[PDB]
Amino acid sequence: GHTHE
Amino acid sequence: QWYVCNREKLCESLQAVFVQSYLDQGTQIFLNNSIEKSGWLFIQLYHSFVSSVFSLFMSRTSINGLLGRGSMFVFSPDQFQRLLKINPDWKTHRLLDLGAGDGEVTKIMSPHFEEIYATELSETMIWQLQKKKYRVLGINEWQNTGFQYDVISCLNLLDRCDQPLTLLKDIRSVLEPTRGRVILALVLPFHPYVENVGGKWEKPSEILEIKGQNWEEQVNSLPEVFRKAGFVIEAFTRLPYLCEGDMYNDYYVLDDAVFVLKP
Ligand SMILES: Nc1ncnc2c1ncn2[C@@H]1O[C@H](CSCC[C@H](N)C(=O)O)[C@@H](O)[C@H]1O
Repeated sequence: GHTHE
Repeated sequence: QWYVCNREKLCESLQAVFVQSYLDQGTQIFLNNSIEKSGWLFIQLYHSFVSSVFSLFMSRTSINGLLGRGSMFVFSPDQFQRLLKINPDWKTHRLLDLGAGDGEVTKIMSPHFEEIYATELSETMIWQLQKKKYRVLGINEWQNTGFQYDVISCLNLLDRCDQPLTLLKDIRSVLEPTRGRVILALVLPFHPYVENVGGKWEKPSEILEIKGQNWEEQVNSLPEVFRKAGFVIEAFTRLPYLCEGDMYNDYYVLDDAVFVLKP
């Protein structure tokens, strides 16, 4: 997914 | 699409300090490389198996730092320079990227600095920062060092911190008062959480009072939070917070509000 989330 | 803002939903003050961005050849090459890296299904399957096994006892950021996956993009050299309102042949001494991650946005900011310092909480990404030859500080070391940094960047850390206002005051502490600036970035709508093992959230111990419903309302709410610490917005922009792709999507994007702050 997105590494921030 | 990603760079637009309705400046009429901004107060008259913030309408003047706005800085517009557009797609760059750097944004283009990042999106291209992320797409072609998102094409190799077999490698993503390897990554997926290792991820599933290791999530049982690691953080998702730590896993993506172990596998070299999920690099991100905030601005390009062009956008960063025109936001800081600096020249290409412009150089100062000290830089501090708090929560630097894998250092690729710290890499984009590096050429304009002689000393690049960093703080991180996932040792797997700390090794990647060190492999980029960065002086890794602690969570309690960047504040009490004896230096006064010229540029401090807390890009995308307030969402992922336990005491963000304390951090803002700490930044105010070790920033050069005369010509020192803070590059900050927030995912608006404000989604604040502290990570745990396996991709689990945890609420912060200090929650910021950014009350709004869209990007424009929350950026209108930010001035007060920045004012408590000691900072004022001198310029700010809207950018996409991009990340490499997996097996389901080829790229990922988030709505970022980047600010440059004055003491
Ligand atoms: N208390 C803390 N102090 C320093 N870094 C922290 C932290 N809490 C979380 N982090 C780190 O902050 C990172 C946020 S991802 C944002 C990084 C962004 N691409 C940049 O270069 O600026 C995560 O990798 C996480 O490990």
